[PDB]
Amino acid sequence: IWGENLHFGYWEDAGADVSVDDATDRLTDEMIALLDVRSGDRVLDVGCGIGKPAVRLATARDVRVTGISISRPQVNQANARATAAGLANRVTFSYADAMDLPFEDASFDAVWALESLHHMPDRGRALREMARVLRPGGTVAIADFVLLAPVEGAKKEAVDAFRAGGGVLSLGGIDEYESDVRQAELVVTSTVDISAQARPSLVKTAEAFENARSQVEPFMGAEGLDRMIATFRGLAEVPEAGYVLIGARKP
Ligand SMILES: Nc1ncnc2c1ncn2[C@@H]1O[C@H](CSCC[C@H](N)C(=O)O)[C@@H](O)[C@H]1O
Repeated sequence: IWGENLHFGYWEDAGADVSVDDATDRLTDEMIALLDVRSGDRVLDVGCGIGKPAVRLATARDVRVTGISISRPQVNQANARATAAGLANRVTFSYADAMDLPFEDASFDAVWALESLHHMPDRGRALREMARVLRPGGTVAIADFVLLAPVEGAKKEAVDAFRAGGGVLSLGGIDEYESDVRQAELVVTSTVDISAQARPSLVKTAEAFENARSQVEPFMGAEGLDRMIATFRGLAEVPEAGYVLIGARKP
């Protein structure tokens, strides 16, 4: 239930009143730049959520996006959002699992995964499927949260809590993400630790929900809403809790 409810953002100032929606859009902008895409390419987006990132990509570059998810409501919302921005000709969404993708080999010019791989019960599988469907010359972009070091006591306690409510089936170090990418026979072009920029998202979104307590409360219940706010505030204070951007390429 804390899965499709937290979207990390890119924060730079320490001292500018930008919205949670502002920081999320900036992060997306780093991913757009990190894919390396030009007029006429095709892009696969794995774990599309409700479609915001894919619509932003389409507003920025002239490409075909297809988005993928294992939650039926989300596919319907994403498609409505696409049809609503008039991008139905090129932006489209369907229901499929990244552990077994139903696409032709070498279909896409590019692929991306924004905050989705930590759900997969096995990152390797997913990345292998992703390489299998990119054409040689094709590029990849990953954005996800990581554990920079092993933890204990109350630090481990605050991390576990987060994984429970967000369904984080596999959390790992950067070094682990890298060799997962290398196993799929992709070449790694950049890896950047953006912890310091991503961190503020946690307290800042705890605040947002608070402001909306009486309008979200009936959907989640009081105690559920409280545990989610508490769990973010705990995670914010464990500095072993990190975030990384990774670009990669197919020989
Ligand atoms: N095994 C899997 N295969 C394909 N999609 C999956 C998956 N496991 C989880 N997902 C989907 O991936 C998403 C992860 S949350 C990612 C949010 C999205 N990037 C956004 O900001 O809009 C969820 O929508 C979830 O339904």
